[PDB]
Amino acid sequence: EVQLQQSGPELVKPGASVKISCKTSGYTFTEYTMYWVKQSHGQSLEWIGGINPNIDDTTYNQNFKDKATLTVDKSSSTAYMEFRSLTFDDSAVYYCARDDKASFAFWGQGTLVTVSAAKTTPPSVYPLAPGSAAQTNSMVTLGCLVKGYFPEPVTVTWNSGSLSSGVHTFPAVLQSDLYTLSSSVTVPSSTWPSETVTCNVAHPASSTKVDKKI
Amino acid sequence: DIVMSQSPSSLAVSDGERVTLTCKSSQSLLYSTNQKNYLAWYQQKPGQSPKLLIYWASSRESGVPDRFTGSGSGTDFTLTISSVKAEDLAVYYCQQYYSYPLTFGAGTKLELRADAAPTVSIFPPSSEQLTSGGASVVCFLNNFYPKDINVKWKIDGSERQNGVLNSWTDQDSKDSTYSMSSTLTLTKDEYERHNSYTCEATHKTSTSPIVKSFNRN
Repeated sequence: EVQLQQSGPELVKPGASVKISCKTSGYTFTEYTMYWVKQSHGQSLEWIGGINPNIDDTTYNQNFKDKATLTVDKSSSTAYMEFRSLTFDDSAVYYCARDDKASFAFWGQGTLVTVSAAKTTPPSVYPLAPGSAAQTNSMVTLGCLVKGYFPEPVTVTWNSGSLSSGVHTFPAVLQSDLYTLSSSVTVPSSTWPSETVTCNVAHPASSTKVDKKI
Repeated sequence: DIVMSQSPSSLAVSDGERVTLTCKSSQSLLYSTNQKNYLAWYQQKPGQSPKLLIYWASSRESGVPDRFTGSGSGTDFTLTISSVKAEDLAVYYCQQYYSYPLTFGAGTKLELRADAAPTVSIFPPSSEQLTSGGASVVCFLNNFYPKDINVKWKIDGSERQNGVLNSWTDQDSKDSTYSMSSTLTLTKDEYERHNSYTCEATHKTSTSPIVKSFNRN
């Protein structure tokens, strides 16, 4: 019906300025207003502000004072949003909201804007194995730790996609401007340690691929 | 500013039961000229855009199925679902359009059921970790329910809270369960000054906490 195309993810350093666009198609730009909603902490939604493209009416929230200034484009039929003085708390996903009527509002796909003072490092992985000689469970669990990579994401598979069942991927945590994650799969005792398993991690931003046999 | 509160935060439901959500505002959101209530209910899928379901808190939008209906006016706002489906796993919000600035709700998420519990996932540190100058012992909590759980790290009988990195996952799509990892990192000479490391976790379905430990030497 109406398409709200935005920009992609951006890797910015703290101190610079980022610009977020929201392309409009299928409807006239000079009739309806555009709003912006900031989504923080996964679930919490914060209202940024709004702009009327015809009469240049601009209102902003008290939490976004001297930070967000809204600008519209009357020739390319798109909206612009720029941020000033980016800090560590601005790591959030931003959406453009189309205020058509009081009945329905359309949304975009969102722009992932992460900010860190951070260099791209190859991930260092270490295999994990239980140090006990015997156990009571019929299943043996294994894993491998992924530490020291930037940026998100890293695709972690097991045995080249053959051991797809029973895999558990944990979300990353930011520690000293770099993310760390882990994974755990369940293996029956009839294979380990007679049959070897491998960890396959992939980083397309660094173009590396290291295989660790456990 | 007009602030809104939502209750409850989370609730576990089955397939086919009735779900009622409550949104409460501190002031009246009723406009007296047209008897309209300026509040709309939201619904956001994991990985998709948030969409609207109920506008003016009592009417249904085109494209929304007949199971989503709303009632209430002024202060109390209720969203009642007649029969939930498998695709109803989403987070709901309520937003007022009465006065500027606009505020959002706290967020309500539904869960599934039930009865998952772990026993042992203790992993000792490997030999490749100590060559880099550090040490890291991990504790996973796989196949556990509910997500309300407390983890505790014990080192030679002493409690240590610094350096604990917790990570929770979402609900599984196969057995409707959760998974949680807890990683305690430290330096290399602190690992050699201690022998025993106890991984403690307390659960709701058990009357005794599960204790398990391993030795270095």
